[PDB]
Amino acid sequence: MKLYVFLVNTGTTLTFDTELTVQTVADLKHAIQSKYKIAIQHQVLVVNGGECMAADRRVCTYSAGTDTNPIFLFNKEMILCDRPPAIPKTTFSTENDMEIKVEESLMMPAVFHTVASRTQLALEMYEVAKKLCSFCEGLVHDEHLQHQGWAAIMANLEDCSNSYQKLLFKFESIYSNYLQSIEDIKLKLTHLGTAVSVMAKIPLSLLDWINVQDRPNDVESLVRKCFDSMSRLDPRIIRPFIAECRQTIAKLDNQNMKAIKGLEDRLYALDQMIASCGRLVNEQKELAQGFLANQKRAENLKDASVLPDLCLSHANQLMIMLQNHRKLLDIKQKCTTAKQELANNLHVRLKWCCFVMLHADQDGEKLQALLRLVIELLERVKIVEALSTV
Amino acid sequence: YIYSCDLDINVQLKIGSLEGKREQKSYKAVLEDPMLKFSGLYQETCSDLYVTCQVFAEGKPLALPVRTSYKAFSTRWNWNEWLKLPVKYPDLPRNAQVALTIWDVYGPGKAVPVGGTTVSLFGKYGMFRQGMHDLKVWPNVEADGSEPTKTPGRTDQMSRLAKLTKAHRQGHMVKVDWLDRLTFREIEMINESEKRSSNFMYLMVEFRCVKCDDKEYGIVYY
Amino acid sequence: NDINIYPEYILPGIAHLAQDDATIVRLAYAENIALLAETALRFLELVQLKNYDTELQALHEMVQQKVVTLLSDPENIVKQTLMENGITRLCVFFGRQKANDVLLSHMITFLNDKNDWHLRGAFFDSIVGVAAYVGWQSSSILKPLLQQGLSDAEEFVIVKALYALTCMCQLGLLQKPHVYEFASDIAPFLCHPNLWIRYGAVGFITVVARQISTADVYCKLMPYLDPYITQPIIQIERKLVLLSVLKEPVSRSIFDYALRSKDITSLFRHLHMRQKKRNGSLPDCPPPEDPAIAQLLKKLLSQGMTEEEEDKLLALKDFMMKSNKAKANIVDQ
Amino acid sequence: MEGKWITDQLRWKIMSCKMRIEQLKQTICKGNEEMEKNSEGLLKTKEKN
Amino acid sequence: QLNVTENECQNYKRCLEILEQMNEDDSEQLQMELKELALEEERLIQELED
Repeated sequence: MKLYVFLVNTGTTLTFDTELTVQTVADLKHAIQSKYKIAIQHQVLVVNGGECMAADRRVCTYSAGTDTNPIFLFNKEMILCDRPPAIPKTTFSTENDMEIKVEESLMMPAVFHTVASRTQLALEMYEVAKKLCSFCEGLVHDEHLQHQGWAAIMANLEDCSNSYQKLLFKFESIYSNYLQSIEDIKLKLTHLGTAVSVMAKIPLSLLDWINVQDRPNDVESLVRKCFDSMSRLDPRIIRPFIAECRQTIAKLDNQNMKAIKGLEDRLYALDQMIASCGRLVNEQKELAQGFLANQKRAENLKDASVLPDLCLSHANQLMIMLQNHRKLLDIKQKCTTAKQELANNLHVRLKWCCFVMLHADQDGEKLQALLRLVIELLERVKIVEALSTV
Repeated sequence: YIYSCDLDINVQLKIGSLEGKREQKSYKAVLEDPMLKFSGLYQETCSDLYVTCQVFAEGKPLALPVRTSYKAFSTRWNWNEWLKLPVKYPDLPRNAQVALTIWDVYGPGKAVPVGGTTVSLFGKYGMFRQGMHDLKVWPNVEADGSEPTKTPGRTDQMSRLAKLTKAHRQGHMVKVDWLDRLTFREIEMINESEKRSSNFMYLMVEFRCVKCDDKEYGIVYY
Repeated sequence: NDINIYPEYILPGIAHLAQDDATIVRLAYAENIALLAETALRFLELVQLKNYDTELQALHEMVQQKVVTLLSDPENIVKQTLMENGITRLCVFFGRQKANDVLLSHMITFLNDKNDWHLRGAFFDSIVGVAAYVGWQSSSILKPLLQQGLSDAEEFVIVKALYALTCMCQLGLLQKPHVYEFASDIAPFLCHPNLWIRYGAVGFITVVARQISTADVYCKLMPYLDPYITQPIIQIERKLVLLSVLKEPVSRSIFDYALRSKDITSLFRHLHMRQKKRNGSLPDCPPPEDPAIAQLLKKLLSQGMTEEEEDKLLALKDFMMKSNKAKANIVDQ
Repeated sequence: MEGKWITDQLRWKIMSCKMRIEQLKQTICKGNEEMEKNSEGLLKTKEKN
Repeated sequence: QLNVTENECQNYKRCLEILEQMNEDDSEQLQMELKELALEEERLIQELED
């Protein structure tokens, strides 16, 4: 079992050998860096419908990494920069030779005594056409794999959103009832002024523990704590921050991005086109086999098959089939470009969610602060009520 | 006269105006893209730009694209400023070539420098110049700095006038003063012919005299 | 033997000779050290593929520490130049885990005398780059850096500021508050008479229009945008048309000669009163320091002082007062 | 946002047409000035000749 | 929960009016602006050519 991985950031075919299957967790990252053109610092990969891979757990822990259930990869800088997913397709030397040969064959005239070379070229063309149809089938698979990486991205969005919503809505709703609890806190602040007066009036075994607790919670620090707690506790500070958190959520909430077009609806047409290309390759192979049978027929034709124009007919059929195949090669290259096309089309919603993520990352620093604040509120209520009783 | 080794001081100078006018306004290229109109010259009574200047020893970079500070040339490109390039005196002194550019918007999407030329830091014989060396412009093109510099800035009728003026002012004139007056008068006619000459871009490059002998000191690499 | 000597000797030699007076030598040392770290990294990867990762973690830590130690050089100009040139994914050795952590402090230490304000714009760009993987929550920590850069000396540094502005609008993560803040601030700065500054502002404006985009653009900026747009005719996704909509930038020279003055601060209050005259009830002229204030006021008014000026004038004039206090303190040296 | 993009496109088109007219006018003015200077120099030289 | 719903809806409604139809009015401006500026640009090109 060799690792199967598609850079969900590209949703593109960049697999791994089993050689990295059992290596360290950072081994997959370094493989994407070296084998794939995907560095480490600005990169990411997580489990679709699961957690982002930790530094210890193996892939199968979240069972994935297969040719049909691989892991999803994301280049951090990819969205970090505008970077409409680059499709700087590797040297088309294969495609360039295919184009040159197809042009020659179309310009290739009828063959008289050149039937052997024509059949050799036709067989080479059929084999190359089959190889290209297979490459394009793998491309359509990598398109479905970009779709799977998009599913993984939606899952990761949902997950991170659930964590953020947990923390945020927790602090928020807690303050929601804390409103009346805020009146209780106001009564407690009256009692706090009273306790300040008492402490002024009370200069200085359980008492030992209380005083020890007093050492790291000095009087001025506690007074400043209450004051700032109220001030930033300005209810608007939440309700406006409430609108803020809702906005971060929404920024995450780009419904149309996921429901792009029913990506399966177009992936079905893509698969049908791949099937048509495979059928064309099979027809080309059938025509090459017919060409071999026709070479046999021409050899045996010295006596019983003396009808004329056989070599010319063979050359013409070869040229016609070559033109037909080159035609599909056009759609093949069009899909090669549509790779980067849909790549940028996705990178759009990608950046949408990612910017929502960074803004909600500031929001989550604020939400950790809000936790700390609500904690301060309640825990101080209890412990500082005790300490202020004096 | 001085050897370059001891100083090794960083590069600094003063700013001067380029003789070449912005008649390079890409009339057809203007007819193509809307950005260019955003050109500082395109929209101002004159043209300021973002200066870029560097020195390369026969094409090897040796400094940074020095840019002057915010100054006004959109109404008059008269440059009265100083600049300190990032090249040490001894730094790549051999074959060093003063290449530069000025960044001004070739368009709203085309704001950058498109003017460059290259000239040796020292002279054709090795003496460094700390005095103004007006440069030959290469408009719509930037400097290269290579020893085979593609946009010569510094090393004929105008050449004869300049060389004769330099020789005379060196103290190479006889007690017959009348010629010097007529000398300048006829240099006036030669310069008039040169100015009537058109289809050329130029720039006045004012190398800042160094307060070491306090002149446009002639330094030789060693 | 090669695998073993790769890190050991590579770092050994790189350091032993690293100590050198030439600041350019040190900057080259930094760029080459980045190359050599990539080298040792590939060496470790090849060893792993050929023959655990804990050594890799130690090496990456050493890489980040080396980046920082290089940042320790006194030739701050050297550091700024080397970073701005190489990019080197900003040493790509500590990221938000530590790149924010130590990098924020390291850049902040740069907050010394602003002689090379061009270096200030360079540092703004460098911060924007560090924003790539260090600012998700410290983005606001840059917002204070945003104000500091607003305190920058160079108006070319100001164009670099608008650049890094758009750059963060891409990066983000502290925008909404600072977002509307910049929108309002630029609103008066809209007719800013700095061709570099004006164009880079229109560009950062289109970049923000992408970043926040949405109807948020209309409400937040388009009101701030109204301060400049002569007509609502522009592709806000574009800066050239956007500026085309905006009114022609005012004569920066006129305010600069006005700026050239000293007591304009009270003259600033007088200008505010005049604006209130424009929209308010001030009919009279108070008894200011009559000679200079009155002379400049009449020169400007007769010059063609139009209605739209006073507001953005006062905004960028508070900005001026800032920059002018800056200049006065720079006179200390 | 969609309508804003469409309107930005059209209005920037109108504005770019105006701006292009303006830049063409500026170039024509520069050319006319150069032509006048050349004509003056030519007249002086022709008289001397 | 309703509070967060409002925290989003109030902001959403804020710009809804702020999305002023002024540019919507500017939309018809192109119709008159477009052909006239085309003729003007053609004339300017011819003048620059001469």
